[PDB]
Amino acid sequence: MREIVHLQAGQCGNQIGAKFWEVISDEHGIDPTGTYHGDSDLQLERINVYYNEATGGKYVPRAVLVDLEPGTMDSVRSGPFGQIFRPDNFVFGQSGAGNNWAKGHYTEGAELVDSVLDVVRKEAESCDCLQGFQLTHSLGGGTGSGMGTLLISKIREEYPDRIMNTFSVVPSPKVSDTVVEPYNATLSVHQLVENTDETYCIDNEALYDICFRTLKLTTPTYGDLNHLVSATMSGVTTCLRFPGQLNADLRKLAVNMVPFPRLHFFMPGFAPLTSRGSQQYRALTVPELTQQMFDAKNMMAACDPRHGRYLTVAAVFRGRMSMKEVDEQMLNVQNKNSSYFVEWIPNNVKTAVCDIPPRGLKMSATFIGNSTAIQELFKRISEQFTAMFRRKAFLHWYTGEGMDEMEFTEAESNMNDLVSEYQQYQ
Amino acid sequence: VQRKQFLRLLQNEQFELDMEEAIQKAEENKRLKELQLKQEEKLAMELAK
Amino acid sequence: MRECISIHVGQAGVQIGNACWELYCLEHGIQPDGQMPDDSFNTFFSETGAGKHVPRAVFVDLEPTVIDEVRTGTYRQLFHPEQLITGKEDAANNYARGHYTIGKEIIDLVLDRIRKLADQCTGLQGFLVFHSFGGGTGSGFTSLLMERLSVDYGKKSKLEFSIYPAPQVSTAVVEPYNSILTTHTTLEHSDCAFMVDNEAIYDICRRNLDIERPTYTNLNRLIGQIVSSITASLRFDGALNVDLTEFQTNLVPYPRIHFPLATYAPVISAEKAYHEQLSVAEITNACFEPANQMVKCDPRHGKYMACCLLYRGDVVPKDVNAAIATIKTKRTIQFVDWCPTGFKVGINYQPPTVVPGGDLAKVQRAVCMLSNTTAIAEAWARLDHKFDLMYAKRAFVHWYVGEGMEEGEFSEAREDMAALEKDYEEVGVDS
Amino acid sequence: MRECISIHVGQAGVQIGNACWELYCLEHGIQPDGQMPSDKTIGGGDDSFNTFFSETGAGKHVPRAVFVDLEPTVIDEVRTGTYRQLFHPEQLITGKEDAANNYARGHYTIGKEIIDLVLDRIRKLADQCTGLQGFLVFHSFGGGTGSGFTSLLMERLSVDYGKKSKLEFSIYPAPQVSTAVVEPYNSILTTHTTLEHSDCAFMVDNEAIYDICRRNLDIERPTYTNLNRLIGQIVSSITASLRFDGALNVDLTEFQTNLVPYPRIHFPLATYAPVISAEKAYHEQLSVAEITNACFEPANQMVKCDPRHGKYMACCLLYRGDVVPKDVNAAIATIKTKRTIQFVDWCPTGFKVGINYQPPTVVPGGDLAKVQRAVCMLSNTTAIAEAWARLDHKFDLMYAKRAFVHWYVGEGMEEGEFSEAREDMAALEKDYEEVGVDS
Amino acid sequence: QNVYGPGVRIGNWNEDVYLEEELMKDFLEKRDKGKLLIQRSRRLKQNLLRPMQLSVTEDGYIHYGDKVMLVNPDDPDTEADVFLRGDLSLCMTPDEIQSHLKDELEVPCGLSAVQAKTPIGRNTFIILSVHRDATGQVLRYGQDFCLGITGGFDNKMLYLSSDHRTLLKSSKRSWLQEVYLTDEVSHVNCWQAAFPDPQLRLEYEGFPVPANAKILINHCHTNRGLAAHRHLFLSTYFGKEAEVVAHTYLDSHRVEKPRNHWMLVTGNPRDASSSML
Ligand SMILES: Nc1nc2c(ncn2[C@@H]2O[C@H](COP(=O)(O)OP(=O)(O)OP(=O)(O)O)[C@@H](O)[C@H]2O)c(=O)[nH]1
Ligand SMILES: Nc1nc2c(ncn2[C@@H]2O[C@H](COP(=O)(O)OP(=O)(O)OP(=O)(O)O)[C@@H](O)[C@H]2O)c(=O)[nH]1
Ligand SMILES: Nc1nc2c(ncn2[C@@H]2O[C@H](COP(=O)(O)OP(=O)(O)O)[C@@H](O)[C@H]2O)c(=O)[nH]1
Ligand SMILES: [Mg+2]
Ligand SMILES: [Mg+2]
Repeated sequence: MREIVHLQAGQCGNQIGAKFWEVISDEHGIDPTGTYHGDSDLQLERINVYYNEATGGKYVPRAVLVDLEPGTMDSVRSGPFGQIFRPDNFVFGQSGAGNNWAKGHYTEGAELVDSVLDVVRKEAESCDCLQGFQLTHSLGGGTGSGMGTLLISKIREEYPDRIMNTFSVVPSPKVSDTVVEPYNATLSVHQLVENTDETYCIDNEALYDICFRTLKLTTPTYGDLNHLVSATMSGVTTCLRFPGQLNADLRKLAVNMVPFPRLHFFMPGFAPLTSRGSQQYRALTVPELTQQMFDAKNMMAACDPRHGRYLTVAAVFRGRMSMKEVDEQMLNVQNKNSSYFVEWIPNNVKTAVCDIPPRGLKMSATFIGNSTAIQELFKRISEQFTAMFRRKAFLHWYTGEGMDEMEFTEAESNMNDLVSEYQQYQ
Repeated sequence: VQRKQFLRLLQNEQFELDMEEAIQKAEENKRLKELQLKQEEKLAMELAK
Repeated sequence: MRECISIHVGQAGVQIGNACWELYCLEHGIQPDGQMPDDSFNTFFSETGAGKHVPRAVFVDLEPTVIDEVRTGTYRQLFHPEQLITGKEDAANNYARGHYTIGKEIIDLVLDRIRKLADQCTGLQGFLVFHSFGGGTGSGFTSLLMERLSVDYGKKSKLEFSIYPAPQVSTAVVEPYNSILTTHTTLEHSDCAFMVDNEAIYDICRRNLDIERPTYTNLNRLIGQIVSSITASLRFDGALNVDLTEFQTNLVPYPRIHFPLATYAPVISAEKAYHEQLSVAEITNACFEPANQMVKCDPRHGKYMACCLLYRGDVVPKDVNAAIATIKTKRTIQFVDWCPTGFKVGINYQPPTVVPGGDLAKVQRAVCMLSNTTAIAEAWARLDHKFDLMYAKRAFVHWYVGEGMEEGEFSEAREDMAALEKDYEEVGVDS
Repeated sequence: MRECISIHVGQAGVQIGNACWELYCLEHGIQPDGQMPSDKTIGGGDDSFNTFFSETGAGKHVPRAVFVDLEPTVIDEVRTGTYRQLFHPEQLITGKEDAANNYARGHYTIGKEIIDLVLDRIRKLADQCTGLQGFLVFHSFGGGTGSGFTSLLMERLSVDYGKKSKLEFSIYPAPQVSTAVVEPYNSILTTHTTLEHSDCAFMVDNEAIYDICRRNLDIERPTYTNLNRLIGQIVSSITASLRFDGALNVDLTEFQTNLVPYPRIHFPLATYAPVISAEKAYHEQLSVAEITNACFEPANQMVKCDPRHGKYMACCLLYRGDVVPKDVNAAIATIKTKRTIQFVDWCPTGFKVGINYQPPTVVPGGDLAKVQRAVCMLSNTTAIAEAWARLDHKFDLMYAKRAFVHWYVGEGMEEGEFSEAREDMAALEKDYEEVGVDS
Repeated sequence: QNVYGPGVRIGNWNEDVYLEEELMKDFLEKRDKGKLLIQRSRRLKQNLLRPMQLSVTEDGYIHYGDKVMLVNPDDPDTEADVFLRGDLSLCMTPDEIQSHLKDELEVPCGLSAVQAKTPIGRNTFIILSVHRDATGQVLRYGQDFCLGITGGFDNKMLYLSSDHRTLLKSSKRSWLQEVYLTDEVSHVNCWQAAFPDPQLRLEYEGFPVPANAKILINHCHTNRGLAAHRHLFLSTYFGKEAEVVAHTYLDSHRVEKPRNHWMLVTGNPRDASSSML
């Protein structure tokens, strides 16, 4: 009944998304071939959300894979679940973006997107009742930030009333992998505030610390962090595909958590995270999950919640739970932390409980957060912008491509409007 | 006409046989899945003990 | 010729109806198939062709998640396939999404069923609409449904059962906005609306039934018994029976004060019932104690205004009379002076029936109290105070004005609950 | 019982007839030895092969077709190929010294010598026909035999058999790429004769199939074997009603009735969809709407003419396989509300629909994929006058300097019909304009 | 739009669920009551193709009451390009459509020739005397005998029969005299065995007939020989069968053709399920 269109752009976006289809195809009992093999009748109840049926009752995912270089396009195709996507949906160029935002938004991004917008026009017009969009990319690149934010704006000019949900990996100080990171992050979020209803900020610093302290993994591979991200994507939208006591779709999550049109940046989380050694010592209860949810070490962004205030918090639970335990636990945590939450909004917390827990586990709780502390992740990018813009360093690759110097002064002013807007209510 | 009527009757018989096979296969699948789950649980119990 | 039409709107209204219609099948002996292996079922069921007993409820929701749970559940063979009406997308806890944009695309199918259902009934007694205040569908969609019903059916009674927002515990965030927006239209097209909440039933299950972990599947059984106690005077025989019209006269003194409280007694577990003694002189004192009111409010600050007690089961009318005069001489139970007679009692012959596998005990006699009082001015004071601290900074407003409903409706609905607030002191001041 | 006699003349007709007659043997399960396999004891009730395959007392099935050429270069490969035992020893007719892309050699000098031998073999094939629907012709405009020998074969066929249907599948010259130099002379002359001696002329060219095999089947380097199969798939969808069963069948007179409004306009356009590779069918859903939406796109046309310049007159939809008549009406109703597709004013109902139950059968190891439903559209369009325009532009630009004329005068053909054949289609171009005038 | 199918809860799925539940309930009710076509065909095939044991002779003379199998031997004929090869056995054939629609066998039932070698319930014939009460008797040349087939049924006995040609009575495909099976007892069930060579036929008349030998089977009232048409094919529920008629075939030397030669086959003493072949 409700449909979600997926789009994968950038090297970081394709690998997370290809790991994201691993989780839900196991949830719905789909083989890499495309044939349903499950046990319960609640899995084929809602398969039209993410999947299309083909000849022979064989299932294909509703995702579009877009890139400019075939280096990571053939890596996903030669993966575990690579033989399930549509071969026509693999849209790619030949020339790489060079980690340059001008190559992905004016020079090579303006040629390919005409073919890119045709396939997402095919999938949207054949849907029954389209609910929204979904896109995975990164803010620090040239491909994932060039056409990552270009596909957002063009769809907004076509479909005005939907919910456009994106998952962006944000830059970090200590895990800097590119010299030109502060330039590409500012140039991308300028359009993300304008034309996106909800944006999830995920930081590589917090993903490594979860893998180090809570999970106790000494050598985390990039296949490990993408499983941490893919848990929170499937948890926030589980009320559209599975029955539960409190159903809340994506638009219901939009009304509760967005008080003002320019404050829609979220921190995500996954509750039952435990190490290999200490699975036996822990006891799985609803108050145990709530203590794990409100831990500072569990969120996916390197922002300290103790240096800010919370606007709106929600938590989507999964499994068979009593409802007094869920309701009284999100009242105790609000009364025991009264100064930390805002005083002009009563009842910051939000409840969501689903009947079906994930595979191999008894309960789950997906965490989402809005806080004033997200400005610290935005001041560090904005301060790194100033130290590189005053000397006009690395500008001749941007300015020599068709870009003026007046877009950089425009975008930096938009951060300081956004940083002050969180500080205004704190 | 005569052999066409013969084909129609044989097709009806094939329809009945197809329905019987379609109702048998689900029972076989359920039995196999239940046996596999029970054996896995018993093995886990023994090794833990 | 005594018929009642039930409408179940929203998730909270429908999910109670999953447990409401479970209880009605046990009362009359009807199987979940719809077959009965004499005519007291005719209030709630219409026997149809082939002897199937068809209910008299319309299940409407803008979302297909919850109705498809019933269309695949154990009660598939009971309801009509055209009385289960769905949409495509929910209201997303937005008043202007269930009333202004999406609520208009299904409202013609909703009223077509009520018109078809009412023609089969010989004498129509009233309406029993179930929803909750906080959600968008339980606010937006019930607002125009009773708006179009009051112009089509004029003088028919409209009995309302709604989930009032609890003071400290709540689910959503925009519920102070949606509670004010619901009640603008209720004061003009509703005749008697009963409030219940979620925090009072939690404390009853903790202390009285001794349940450590209550669930929404447990609260719906308790609400399912109160609605089956109000409508018990029509299905069965009694010493003196109360019709739907005649407890609307003696509970509504003024056109703006029609918000009574629902109270059931005795609500006891299995392990405690066989020890302590259940007399009529004790089960009526359990209705007046401050712990057993099913709305989070203190009755001792306000004063009682109109009380109605509906006894069912093995009850002699003598000890009811001695119990009333026992109440009237107690100084802590304060009545208003302008209403010297305030107690309306009603005796029925049918004891309650326990659902197998349930949490309630098998009890020989029970009383349901419907009390009109001035104590709920405190309940409407705290919710108005939560509205002002959010409308000052214009939070959560652009989701409303983006659908078609202008910002001028917030100030008009605020001044109406402002207007009915002083109507409680205008009737609470002694003459 | 209803039987067709196919005629293949030229080098195009034989090479199409090699791939077309492979499909009939591979659809009815007729082996190259000429016999059905013996593993059919359960099977029965099949006599639909009698349209093309004639039984014998030994159980051998031989085709009802004639293969005509003026050289032994192309038919000797058939006679020493896989299907040497299947065709008749006399139904493969050979000449000498070909025609060398000259119309006069094909019509007056060499094509007069063997016309009596072929006319005996047609009559020897027509007495066995207890019921004959008509003739099907495969030839080429740009050749010497395909344009010269055809021009008098249609004149002798109409005299012997009066009002029998004649339907053509012709290889029109492509607008940009081609092979022969003097192709405007041969293309002008043979279609001046056959305006009044034909009834319906399905056309297809060679460039527009090169475009199809590139962006649909992802074949970078096709040959004529890849092109002949797609032409061989059109013929099966046209004729499938006479062979197999269906909810609505069309005879060779039924879709001749519903595609020619006037006697001088008998030129449809041939299209086919869905065409796709083996891998890409495994994922894409093939709805009844999506196979009829592909036929109306100009990129899927098999003749290099854009239908947006002109207006459709009549159309014929021929369905196969698991087609329900419900989805045919809903997909047609969408097309009726499209503004891009334009119709003339005097044909309010332009669609003729036929359904056959047999799904399309695909050769093993072929480039095209096995599908359950397919549609072939025989659409009449005014925009074929664009195709005549570029060729008559080519004709007088070369006729002005009297180039290559002595190849035609010195063989037996007068120069007087060089001007008359140009003056014939000058008036035919006036006829396509008057038909398209809205009343 | 797009379509998904049975399980998915999208669009108009409720009426499809009702329709498939109704169809499944009807199918289970029919198959539990036993009105299923495949079950009836299974019972009919089990009755027809049952194994049977033949008789075993000692002195080579065919006895009355013995169970034999009628087999036409194979000859390299040059009459037609396509015809049945190998030895054929005379098997009865009920009507196909009436056999599918009704359980009971419909007399009369036609006959045919099938490529079969193992004796089954469809091709075992018992040689009987019209005088009856025959014990320890030898079948002789030129003497009347009758053939009776139980046919895989323990209920009834059926006999070969034929009559003079009529404009309403003819064979199925060859338009000659027909041979069928009836339960009636008359003179049209009697057959005679004669020597193939015309010169020694009257000399060998009145001699005990050898077993597993080529003999001619001649009807009494019409005087036609039992003949097997190899080149004319009959479609049957059990495949393709050669035709059988009553006609006498003569070459240019007035010698009986290999169509009319028939051989009576007994059972192998070492393995009673197998024959002498
Ligand atoms: N007692 C009880 N209350 C419920 C139940 N389900 C929902 N509620 C209450 O309903 C309130 C809000 O309504 P929702 O749950 O959002 O359902 P709704 O009114 O249809 O709103 P939407 O689902 O967004 O359309 C919550 O605060 C709950 O307290 C239930 O099963 N039992
Ligand atoms: N598409 C396609 N075209 C063919 C094929 N065979 C021949 N042609 C066409 O035939 C034209 C050349 O004439 P031919 O058919 O080879 O020779 P002809 O028609 O017999 O004329 P003559 O050689 O003078 O006797 C070429 O332009 C081709 O377009 C074929 O198999 N497929
Ligand atoms: N989680 C995760 N992050 C990645 C992976 N590969 C790259 N990244 C992050 O992506 C950032 C650079 O973005 P980049 O890949 O250059 O963007 P692109 O050029 O548009 O594809 C780095 O800071 C990395 O932390 C991966 O496999 N997993
Ligand atoms: Mg809901
Ligand atoms: Mg040639």
